[PDB]
Amino acid sequence: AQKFNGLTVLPPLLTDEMIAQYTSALLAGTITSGWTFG
Amino acid sequence: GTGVLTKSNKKFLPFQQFGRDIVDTTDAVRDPQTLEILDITPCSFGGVS
Repeated sequence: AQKFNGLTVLPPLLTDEMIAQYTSALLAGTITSGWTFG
Repeated sequence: GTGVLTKSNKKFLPFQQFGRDIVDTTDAVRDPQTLEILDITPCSFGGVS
C-alpha cells in the first residue's frame, strides 16, 4: 500500500529550505532595518 | 490481485496464509506450495501532468 489505491500525496511547491529562506529574510530585514523594509 | 512479489522479512505463524496492514488491505501472502512468505507491493502508478 505504498500509494494505497489511487491516492497520491503531492509535495508542496515551496520546500522546507525555501520556507526557511523566507523566514531568514524576514528576520534579517526586521533585525537590521526594523519596520522600514515592509 | 495485481502486484509485485518479493522475498519477505516477515515471520508468519504457520496458520496464517496472508497478512494485512492497519487499513485492512492485503500486503503479504504465503505461497501454497513452498510456504515462503512474499510481500506484495502495488505496481507503480501515479498521476500524469
